[PDB]
Amino acid sequence: AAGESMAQRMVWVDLEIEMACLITDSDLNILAEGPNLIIKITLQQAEYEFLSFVRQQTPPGLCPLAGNSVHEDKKFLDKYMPQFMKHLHYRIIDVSTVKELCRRWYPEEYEFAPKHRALDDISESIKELQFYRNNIFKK
Amino acid sequence: AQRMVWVDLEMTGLDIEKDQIIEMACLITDSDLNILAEGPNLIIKDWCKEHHGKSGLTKAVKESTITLQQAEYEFLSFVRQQTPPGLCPLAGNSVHEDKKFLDKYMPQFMKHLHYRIIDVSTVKELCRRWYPEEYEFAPSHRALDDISESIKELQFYRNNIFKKK
Ligand SMILES: [Mg+2]
Ligand SMILES: [Mg+2]
Repeated sequence: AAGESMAQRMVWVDLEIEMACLITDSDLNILAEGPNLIIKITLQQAEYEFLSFVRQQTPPGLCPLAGNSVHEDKKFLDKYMPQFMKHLHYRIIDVSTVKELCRRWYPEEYEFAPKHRALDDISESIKELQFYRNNIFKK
Repeated sequence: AQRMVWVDLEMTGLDIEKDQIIEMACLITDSDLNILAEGPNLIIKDWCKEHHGKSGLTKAVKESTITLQQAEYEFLSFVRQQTPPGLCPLAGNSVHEDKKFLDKYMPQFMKHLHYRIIDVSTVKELCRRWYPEEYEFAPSHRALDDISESIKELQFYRNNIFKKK
């Protein structure tokens, strides 16, 4: 159905302050790169740039934050970039959850799984979730 | 030491600055999601008003005799008998929100737990995207009933969308 594919996009973010953001479709293909910024430009200007980017890329309130350190980053952004987070769903896609499931239920596969800039961390998180999909999810 | 600490919360709202915890339940599973021990299940002294009037929880919250300190004592005692310090994750459906409220209001309890979470809703979002057929067949706003459903939902995902050995 029209629009469903867009409603299933993911907003990958990482914070290290250095912040980056990418968009993927539901199959983890990167569709667009967003701002890659250093923050004390001001917090407000940065938020505006990320918010405009996600407004071009995901419909209001429908897409989740994604990454490895994602509930912690969401804790940060809920407070310092609330208008940005308002554009997103409240659920998250926590790759670390899948990592913990892999460790427990697929130890053999976990040994082969992938393990300092924010953009690089996003790249690794996507490759990690992809590894999980390829190797511990039903074919 | 690979056990999971399942927790579900009911609160007066999602505002971390003003709202409080009014119900809380905890279950201990092994890493294959078998329930090993049932922990305390406690009620602590416009959407929320309706949905908590229904289910009788705001009634029970007016009748309760359990303070936040007493609740945290009982939960901390339980997890100290059931899990080794620092090693096990919080698990549940709304677990990052619940962890937000527990970090603020039950800090010793959280300090007994690992920092990693097992978020069933992440798996739900993934199943929705990658296994929509199975997602359609997948699994009372009260803590104990919801955490029990959450375990059953993770189990359904494991049985139906994770690869078979
Ligand atoms: Mg829940
Ligand atoms: Mg609930």
